[PDB]
Amino acid sequence: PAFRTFVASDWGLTHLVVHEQTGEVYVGAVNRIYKLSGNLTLLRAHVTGPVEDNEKCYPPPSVQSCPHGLGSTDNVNKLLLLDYAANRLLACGSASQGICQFLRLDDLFKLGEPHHRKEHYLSSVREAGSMAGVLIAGPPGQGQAKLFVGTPIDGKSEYFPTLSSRRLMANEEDADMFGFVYQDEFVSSQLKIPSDTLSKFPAFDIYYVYSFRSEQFVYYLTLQLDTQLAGEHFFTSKIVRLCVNDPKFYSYVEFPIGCEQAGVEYRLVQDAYLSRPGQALAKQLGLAEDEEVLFTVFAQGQKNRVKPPKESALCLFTLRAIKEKIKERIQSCYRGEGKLSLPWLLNKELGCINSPLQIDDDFCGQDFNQPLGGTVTIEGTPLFVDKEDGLTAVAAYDYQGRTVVFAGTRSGRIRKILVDLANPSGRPALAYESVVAQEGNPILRDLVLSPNRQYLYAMTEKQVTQVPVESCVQYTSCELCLGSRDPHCGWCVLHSICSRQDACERAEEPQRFASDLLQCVQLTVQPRNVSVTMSQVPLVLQAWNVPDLSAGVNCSFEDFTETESILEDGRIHCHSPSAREVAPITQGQGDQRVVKLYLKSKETGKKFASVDFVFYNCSVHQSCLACVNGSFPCHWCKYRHVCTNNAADCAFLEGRVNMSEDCPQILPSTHIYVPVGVVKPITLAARNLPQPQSGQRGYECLFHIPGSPARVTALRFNSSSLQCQNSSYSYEGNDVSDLPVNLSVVWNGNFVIDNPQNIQAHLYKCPALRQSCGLCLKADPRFECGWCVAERRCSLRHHCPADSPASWMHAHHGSSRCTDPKILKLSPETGPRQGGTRLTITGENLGLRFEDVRLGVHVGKVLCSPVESEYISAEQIVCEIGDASTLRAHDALVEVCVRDCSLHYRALSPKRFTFVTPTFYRVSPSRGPLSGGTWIGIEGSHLNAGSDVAVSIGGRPCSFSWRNSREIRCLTPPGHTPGSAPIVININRAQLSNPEVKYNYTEDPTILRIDPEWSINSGGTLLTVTGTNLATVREPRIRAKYGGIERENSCMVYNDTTMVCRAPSIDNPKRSPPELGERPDEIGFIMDNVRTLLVLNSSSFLYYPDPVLEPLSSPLILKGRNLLPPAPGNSRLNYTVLIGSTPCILTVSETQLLCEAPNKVTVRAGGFEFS
Ligand SMILES: *[C@@H]1O[C@H](CO)[C@@H](O[C@@H]2O[C@H](CO)[C@@H](O[C@@H]3O[C@H](CO[C@H]4O[C@H](CO)[C@@H](O)[C@H](O[C@H]5O[C@H](CO)[C@@H](O)[C@H](O)[C@@H]5O)[C@@H]4O)[C@@H](O)[C@H](O[C@H]4O[C@H](CO)[C@@H](O)[C@H](O)[C@@H]4O)[C@@H]3O)[C@H](O)[C@H]2NC(C)=O)[C@H](O)[C@H]1NC(C)=O
Ligand SMILES: *[C@H]1O[C@H](CO)[C@@H](O[C@@H]2O[C@H](CO)[C@@H](O[C@@H]3O[C@H](CO[C@H]4O[C@H](CO)[C@@H](O)[C@H](O[C@H]5O[C@H](CO)[C@@H](O)[C@H](O)[C@@H]5O)[C@@H]4O)[C@@H](O)[C@H](O[C@H]4O[C@H](CO)[C@@H](O)[C@H](O)[C@@H]4O)[C@@H]3O)[C@H](O)[C@H]2NC(C)=O)[C@H](O)[C@H]1NC(C)=O
Ligand SMILES: *[C@@H]1O[C@H](CO)[C@@H](O[C@@H]2O[C@H](CO)[C@@H](O[C@@H]3O[C@H](CO[C@H]4O[C@H](CO)[C@@H](O)[C@H](O)[C@@H]4O)[C@@H](O)[C@H](O[C@H]4O[C@H](CO)[C@@H](O)[C@H](O)[C@@H]4O)[C@@H]3O)[C@H](O)[C@H]2NC(C)=O)[C@H](O)[C@H]1NC(C)=O
Ligand SMILES: *[C@@H]1O[C@H](CO)[C@@H](O[C@@H]2O[C@H](CO)[C@@H](O[C@@H]3O[C@H](CO[C@H]4O[C@H](CO)[C@@H](O)[C@H](O[C@H]5O[C@H](CO)[C@@H](O)[C@H](O)[C@@H]5O)[C@@H]4O)[C@@H](O)[C@H](O)[C@@H]3O)[C@H](O)[C@H]2NC(C)=O)[C@H](O)[C@H]1NC(C)=O
Ligand SMILES: *[C@@H]1O[C@H](CO)[C@@H](O[C@@H]2O[C@H](CO)[C@@H](O[C@@H]3O[C@H](CO)[C@@H](O)[C@H](O[C@H]4O[C@H](CO)[C@@H](O)[C@H](O)[C@@H]4O)[C@@H]3O)[C@H](O)[C@H]2NC(C)=O)[C@H](O)[C@H]1NC(C)=O
Ligand SMILES: *[C@@H]1O[C@H](CO)[C@@H](O[C@@H]2O[C@H](CO)[C@@H](O[C@@H]3O[C@H](CO)[C@@H](O)[C@H](O[C@H]4O[C@H](CO)[C@@H](O)[C@H](O)[C@@H]4O)[C@@H]3O)[C@H](O)[C@H]2NC(C)=O)[C@H](O)[C@H]1NC(C)=O
Ligand SMILES: *[C@@H]1O[C@H](CO)[C@@H](O[C@@H]2O[C@H](CO)[C@@H](O[C@@H]3O[C@H](CO)[C@@H](O)[C@H](O)[C@@H]3O)[C@H](O)[C@H]2NC(C)=O)[C@H](O)[C@H]1NC(C)=O
Ligand SMILES: *[C@@H]1O[C@H](CO)[C@@H](O[C@@H]2O[C@H](CO)[C@@H](O)[C@H](O)[C@H]2NC(C)=O)[C@H](O)[C@H]1NC(C)=O
Ligand SMILES: *[C@@H]1O[C@H](CO)[C@@H](O)[C@H](O)[C@H]1NC(C)=O
Ligand SMILES: *[C@@H]1O[C@H](CO)[C@@H](O)[C@H](O)[C@H]1NC(C)=O
Repeated sequence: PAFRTFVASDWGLTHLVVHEQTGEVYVGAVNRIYKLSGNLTLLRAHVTGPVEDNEKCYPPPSVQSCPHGLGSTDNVNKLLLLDYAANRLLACGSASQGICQFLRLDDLFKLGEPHHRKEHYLSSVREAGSMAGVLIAGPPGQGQAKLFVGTPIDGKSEYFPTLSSRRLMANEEDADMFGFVYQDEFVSSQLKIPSDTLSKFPAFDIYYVYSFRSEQFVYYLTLQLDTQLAGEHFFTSKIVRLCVNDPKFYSYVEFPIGCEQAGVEYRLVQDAYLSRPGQALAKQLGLAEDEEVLFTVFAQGQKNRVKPPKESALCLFTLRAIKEKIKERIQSCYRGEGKLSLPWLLNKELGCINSPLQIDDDFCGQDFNQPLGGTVTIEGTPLFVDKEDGLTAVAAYDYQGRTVVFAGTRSGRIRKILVDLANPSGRPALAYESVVAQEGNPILRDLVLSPNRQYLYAMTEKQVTQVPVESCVQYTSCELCLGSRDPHCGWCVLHSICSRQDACERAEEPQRFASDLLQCVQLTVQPRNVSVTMSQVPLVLQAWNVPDLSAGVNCSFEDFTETESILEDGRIHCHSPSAREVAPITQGQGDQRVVKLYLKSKETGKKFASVDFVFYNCSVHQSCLACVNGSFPCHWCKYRHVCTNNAADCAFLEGRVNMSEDCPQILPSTHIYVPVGVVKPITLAARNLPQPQSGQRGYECLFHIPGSPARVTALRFNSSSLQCQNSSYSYEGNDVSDLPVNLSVVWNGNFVIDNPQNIQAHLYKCPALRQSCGLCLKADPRFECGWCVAERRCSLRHHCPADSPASWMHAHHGSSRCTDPKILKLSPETGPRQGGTRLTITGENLGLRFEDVRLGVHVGKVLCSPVESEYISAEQIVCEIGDASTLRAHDALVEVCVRDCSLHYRALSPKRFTFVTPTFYRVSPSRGPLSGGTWIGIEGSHLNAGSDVAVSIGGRPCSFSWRNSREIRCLTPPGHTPGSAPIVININRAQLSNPEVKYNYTEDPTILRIDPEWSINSGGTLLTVTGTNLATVREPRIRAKYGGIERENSCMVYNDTTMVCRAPSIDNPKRSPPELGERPDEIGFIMDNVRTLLVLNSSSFLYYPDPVLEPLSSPLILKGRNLLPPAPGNSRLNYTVLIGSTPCILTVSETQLLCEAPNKVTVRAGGFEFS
């Protein structure tokens, strides 16, 4: 569905109201007043707006000339009131000292607009909604129609009354309009602001928010100023009341109003709405039918009426309770107690006069003790509190007793609240939230339910929106319908839809309509699971919370089939579809198809109740495991090798599989080892292997080798063992020694027995991977594969001739020395004399255990201790070299003795290991900031030696980058205290020092001045920067943060104090700098780890928008915008206008460039160029 809507094409909207007969919607706006249909189509548009005028002018230009300058200004609709009696609309504007309009009801024809007399003027105030009031009428000939109206005054105390009682004549042209009900030279039916109270408190004013007629009175919810709370402005939200029949204005009352939530004050009215409570809230709030109630909205505190806080609270007042607070206060002043206490009205406090009277609710005020205030602030019952999104508006209504509340939000959202304090629940609960102007257009106070009370017109700054009170049809399921709780919604069982009682046909009958989730349609089928192969199966259906279906019912499995059913007891009996019908469904979905079996009612003809119904298919299972150990009742036939539901369809009795453990499967043994090109049998074990029956062949082993697949026939010895016959196998590659191969055991040609563990045959080759004795004895003792001296190759005893009783050698337990060790290459080629180096030797024919190579390794004379974990047997030794300080040699060859330094069992390295002692002499900055982060370049000799390197400045470690013969480059850590620091480099067990080469911690560079204090949006101009220690940073750069973007640019250092920098581009398509200029969010410099320089607090650097220049003996004149910026001091751009290469002498002006020419033209200023 879509929300019916009226969009405000050009201007903001201010007020909305609904005609109780028609449902036409009238809409007050700035410069416009619209008539709209119930579904928000435009019906008529009145122009009321842009008027040539001025607020300062009294009587507006129409009546008298004003010396103040006039301008086309907007006319804001301040007020809107339906006068049904005189078939019209009072449409009160502003911007003419507040003259009022009369528009005819059905066409908006201006009937009248009185503006001659002073009463025809209402207020200068140009603010929308700060005004309110009520229209009240009697029959024609009797006491005529009156308007009670409050407005702000703006300090124009003597021009306008804030509250007034005014006359509404039947002729709109009649001059008597908006005249006071009773005017006297002593007392008029109006209430003015006293001049003395405006002198004392400068801009006190009364803003009228909401207003309503009740029984015989007229109430107003108001906002006022600090008068006992010159200083600052703080507001107090109050209730006002008058008797309708009090021309003298003596009935005026004024009590402060608000409410508190866990010690948090809410004292600013944003809206209100008088309503009924209906049977529900009335009863447990203790009220009579026609007793009224007032829903309200307050913001937190007493601050900023112009822009209130998010924190907002919906409170409640029963009018009987406000009536009692007023009666209680009057029966109190008529006891003579205290003062009247009304600051803004009576500055000097007059006292309460005692008198004997019958104080009633009918009391309409008397001559003495006059207009009076209120001491005890009236507290309201809180209901719902929003903390992240401020309430703005409210309405409410009676629905079948339960009291529904509507609440606008700053976001453009409406809340639908059941108030349940008087209802059973713990506290009043939100039911639902809805969207109007999602982008964040706030909802306005004027929020009216339609006449039929089916919709709720919700107004924003920019759009009216028809939001339905009931729209239960968005609810798809009984479970969600009654789950939303918004009380209009019930499940109309047989129509399977969610809607109100009056909308569900026959709802009054038993079980036809559901209102509590427990009434939900609940359905079950006895034979939940039915096989594809079955047909017309009898099923029984149990359903609860369903009306009398003696009308008739059909079963529809989905929109595929439909079978007739008959009714007995509390059960429904229908049949499954035919095999002819069932399979059209199940085709494609294979294993099973869960299908939603519905009930189609004969009365409605709509599916309402559902169940999970399963269509299972046994035959499509193509293995025992899937068949039995699946999820369903399926039987496997060992012998036919087919899955089916029927026991009898099996071959015969003793071939039925019902249990998963009884399935034909191959069991594992310890791994199947198969050498290539060797005649071997492969015995297998298994379980429940079938005796092949009539017309059935025997067993075979099929090997799935990509190169060659072998078919070898086998013998089944019993139900538990197999064996493929003597054969040899191969694969073409010689690429991988150990190849695992999928094998399938077949019988009768194509029946493959199940292989759960997925047992494989490993085809291994006596080595196509190992041409070294050490590699063979390295591999599995299982393979039986071993090294054969004479051949110079490696194969089994089987494949190698015994010319000697010990000609074939196998690693017995690894106690097998292996001949002629050889070293290929070793890493680190160089090392420190001190030792500690990890030598990484890689050979081919080494020892097979660690404890023989340990003690064997030596570097010339120097004892080398080998490492266990890092040793890879007969391929690689990792060894730690000892102290070589005492060695005379500079370089020595590496030696391994396998176990004993025997003459055949020794290896010597092809090239030799070199000992050096690295030294360093210079550092390439010798200075750097205390924070660190400096790129250091240590120069020396032999710096690339050994394994590990660690550089320590002041004991603290340097972050290493890269190493060289001649250089070590690392990044400096933070220094503790500024000044000279030791540089310690340790390579393995060698720790080299130099006290002549030190590092000097500085002092951190500083930034003092940037000279020009500005640049343009694209940047690129020269900046003459000054500071200290600038030569100690090799690559400094400028940083600037504009908006959400951060950008950087380069610098060129000259002195320790001077630097030229190219200004950073801030080019943002989101924000452009103004003509006036703008500071960046951040500005600074990136200098290593000195982070205090990244953000400059004191900087006044400005960014102007991207010079503008216009193209095509007398001098050159070049015109354009943005040539000169509004910069502090003298400082301006050094412009140079050039011709091919020759610069000119020019005088620069704000719009023009005065170059001088003797008769390709380029203009330069910093990093800027244009032709
Ligand atoms: C429950 O589930 C079962 C199994 O999943 C469904 O039964 C299948 O029905 C469909 C028909 O729509 C079959 O698919 C078609 O197969 C034919 C050729 O089938 C041949 O190959 C089979 C596969 O090995 C083999 O089983 C067949 O032998 C059977 O039939 C004989 C005689 O009745 C019987 O004695 C045997 O015991 C077997 O039962 C047969 O040799 C093929 O023409 C189709 O392929 C074409 O279309 C596809 C898709 O467009 C396309 O990709 C191809 O290129 C080709 O053009 C098609 O695949 C399927 O074979 C049946 N399954 C089995 C095991 O037989 C069935 O939906 C459900 N059962 C019921 C009762 O509803
Ligand atoms: C290290 O190197 C840096 C930059 O490389 C040096 O900074 C500059 O030094 C030179 C001298 O070596 C100075 O140039 C001289 O300027 C004067 C006239 O100054 C006027 O013109 C300037 C250039 O347009 C302008 O910036 C000046 O504005 C400054 O002063 C105002 C007001 O006091 C101040 O508010 C600003 O902040 C500016 O700082 C000013 O209007 C000129 O007379 C010199 O000419 C002489 O020298 C040349 C060459 O030797 C010779 O040929 C002539 O005959 C003549 O005798 C010269 O052009 C420049 O002022 C320095 N820049 C700054 C920003 O101060 C820096 O001095 C070196 N540092 C160290 C520690 O050694
Ligand atoms: C289903 O059918 C399967 C397969 O047909 C049977 O499995 C066989 O079980 C028997 C036990 O009866 C196993 O027989 C044993 O074989 C050993 C032979 O290994 C040697 O083979 C060759 C040639 O002799 C040598 O070169 C090689 O070096 C091996 O050493 C014998 O050593 C065993 O004999 C020992 O046990 C018996 C009985 O206790 C004693 O009498 C002997 O003195 C001796 O101690 C033994 O005979 C045979 O390996 C299995 N077959 C296969 C093919 O592997 C199942 O028994 C049967 N299952 C059921 C439930 O009925
Ligand atoms: C497929 O659909 C069928 C619909 O028929 C579902 O079957 C029902 O499954 C549930 C459990 O999953 C059973 O509920 C249990 O009942 C137990 C008591 O069982 C006895 O009483 C049964 C009814 O009175 C009776 O059917 C049953 O006899 C069965 O066993 C006999 C011996 O094996 C066999 O010969 C008969 O044919 C028959 O099948 C017992 O005497 C109780 O102890 C449990 O706590 C539980 O409540 C239903 O009884 C099943 N209904 C039937 C008619 O058997 C089935 O769930 C669906 N399959 C899947 C996978 O979802
Ligand atoms: C102005 O607003 C009015 C209402 O304020 C509105 O006119 C109404 O439209 C509704 C439908 O939106 C109509 O209600 C129909 O009543 C007839 C019986 O006479 C039914 O046959 C209709 O049922 C149909 O629609 C159902 C729901 O979509 C279907 O389930 C069903 O199969 C039928 O097709 C329906 O209930 C109604 O005619 C008027 N209301 C009145 C009082 O006449 C309209 O949307 C707005 N018009 C304009 C010009 O802006
Ligand atoms: C509840 O269930 C009952 C019984 O299960 C079911 O009755 C069905 O009624 C339809 C008529 O609506 C029957 O279909 C007819 O059968 C004749 C042959 O005898 C066909 O030639 C007709 O089919 C034509 O029309 C179809 C629909 O327009 C087309 O799809 C088709 O191409 C043909 O032109 C005709 O429809 C049907 O035989 C019975 N069902 C059975 C199982 O016999 C009924 O739907 C349900 N009852 C109610 C009141 O809804
Ligand atoms: C040797 O056998 C192995 C294992 O049987 C084969 O590898 C894998 O085979 C399995 C079948 O069990 C495949 O798994 C499948 O996964 C999908 C997941 O979407 C699932 O839907 C299927 O039901 C099935 O279980 C798997 O794809 C396959 N592996 C690869 C990488 O394809 C292997 O194919 C055999 N080797 C050769 C050379 O054929
Ligand atoms: C066959 O069914 C068995 C028994 O139900 C399944 O056994 C599972 O085995 C794993 C071990 O791999 C256990 O951790 C699970 O707890 C077992 N599951 C259950 C439910 O008992 C097995 O998954 C099924 N196998 C196949 C191939 O379908
Ligand atoms: C072949 O297998 C048979 C039976 O297992 C056995 O007697 C014979 O030793 C095997 N022959 C060869 C050459 O391996
Ligand atoms: C270290 O640097 C500081 C600040 O630049 C300097 O004053 C001091 O002389 C330097 N120390 C040495 C030993 O040169």
